[PDB]
Amino acid sequence: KMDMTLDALNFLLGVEHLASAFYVQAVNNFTADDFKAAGLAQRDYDQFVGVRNNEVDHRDTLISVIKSLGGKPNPPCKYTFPVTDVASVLKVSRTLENADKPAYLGALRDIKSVELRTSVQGALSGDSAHAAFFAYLTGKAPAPGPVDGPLTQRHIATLAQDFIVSCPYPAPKPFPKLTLSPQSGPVGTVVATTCAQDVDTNGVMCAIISGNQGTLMQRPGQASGAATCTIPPGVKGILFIAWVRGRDVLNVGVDDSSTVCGPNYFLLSALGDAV
Amino acid sequence: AEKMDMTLDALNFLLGVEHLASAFYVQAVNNFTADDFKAAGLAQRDYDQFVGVRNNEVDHRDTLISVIKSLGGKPNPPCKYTFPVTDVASVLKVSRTLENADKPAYLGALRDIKSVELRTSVQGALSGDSAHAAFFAYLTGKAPAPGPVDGPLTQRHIATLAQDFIVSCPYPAPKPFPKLTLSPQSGPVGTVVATTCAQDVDTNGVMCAIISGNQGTLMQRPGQAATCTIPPGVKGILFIAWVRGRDVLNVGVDDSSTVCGPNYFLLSALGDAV
Repeated sequence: KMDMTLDALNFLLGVEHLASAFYVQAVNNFTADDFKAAGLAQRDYDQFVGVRNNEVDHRDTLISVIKSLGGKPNPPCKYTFPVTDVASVLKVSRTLENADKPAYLGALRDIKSVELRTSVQGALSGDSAHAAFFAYLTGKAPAPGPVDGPLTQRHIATLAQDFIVSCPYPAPKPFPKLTLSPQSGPVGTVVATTCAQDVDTNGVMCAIISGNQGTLMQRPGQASGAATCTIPPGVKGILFIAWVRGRDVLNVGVDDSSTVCGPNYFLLSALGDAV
Repeated sequence: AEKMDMTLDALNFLLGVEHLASAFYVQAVNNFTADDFKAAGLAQRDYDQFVGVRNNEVDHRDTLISVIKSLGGKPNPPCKYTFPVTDVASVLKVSRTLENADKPAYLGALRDIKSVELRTSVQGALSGDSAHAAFFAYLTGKAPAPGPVDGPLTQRHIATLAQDFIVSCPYPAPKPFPKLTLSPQSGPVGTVVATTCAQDVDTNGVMCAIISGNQGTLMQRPGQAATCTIPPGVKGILFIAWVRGRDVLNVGVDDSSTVCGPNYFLLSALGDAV
């Protein structure tokens, strides 16, 4: 009980070390003036500082709680962010918040105290508001679906690996990155998938991981010879797509034992996207 | 089995919440067009997302019905509703009010859901309603993400927040407390808020409860213009209630001393329209 709870909280602290490091640097490097030149109003820059403050609060609270439970808080890792202009700041922000929600939803499975679940659920709700904000600012629907779903710790590491240079402690190990082409679109979109590493693809299936219908398994098609996966009807919200071995894992959002490459995110088109 | 009793009671409570929300958005989408939104200074994509909220809330309702039946419970039917809507400004204010109440509804209910798998599902729906609340905040000039932590309220607290939209229920729904009027109902730390209760309760022993997600409940003796002052250290959305006595330290999860309210208070935040 306590072992699993502290392990989940330290994992969450790793997630918030990464997000708070970004927002702190971004606010130090970009001004309200920079935001207005890029299409954003004063209140949008104000909210960006508010996001920074919220994420520093998430980090600090986790540190304090881990210490109060007798644990040893993970230190920050070393990070790198692919930032050029303000549009890239918004894209990085959206990417981080879109990964941190399934991080929280997965971690909450392992937290075995009612009071700690209430605190962590409360921060998840805050991160969901962040994600809606950055969606709206980048022309995406802020609320594209009814349910956000979980991913495992290693899955989150896979989403975050481009930003993490190294960690001084054994952080969750990522899977190879799965490139998706295109990375957004509506139901029926044929998505070409390529893996960053030469994994064995015998028996590899597409896992479409959706908040509202769970894991949907499909045999990959062909495009180059790249594997393809096709977005099925009925999914809503943000999707994660991964290669998995076999189909004995019924719920890949909570079970990475068969994961081979990915997941990566796919921004499903929704009512609310810019027109 | 106690765990399963508590779980079913929480889910049927959330179904009452989602019957109300889905009834609102289904009617509102039927009564407003993109042209209405455009004339009021909004965009096509804002109307599109409004339709998406309706779809999302219909999904929340239908999911709770399916799960309650799968657990052998009997789903609560809809209550009967009325919504004070005549223009775009009112339809957005009602929307924001509903989503601001439905988040602490989910947060309180999750305390009583005793299955890991059902918590994951219900938490995911809470995440969705948090996105709704952010959207309606932004459209009404409020910060979409005003704080780090959203907090819970009890079932009866949520009934209190929703009572103006509920005409009657055909089953014993949570009973509201009298409404607590707040004036002003928004502002920064230090704002002095005049509080008036809809009924003539005994105010001997009554304290102001300031309920925050990041700090819990802050108790304070009411002032005289009854008033409550927004204290330092709070972040995000607040709820203010009258409580009797000082024995309840966490009002968000304990309504045994509540005597009027809560009502919401939109604490100022970075991201408000300037």
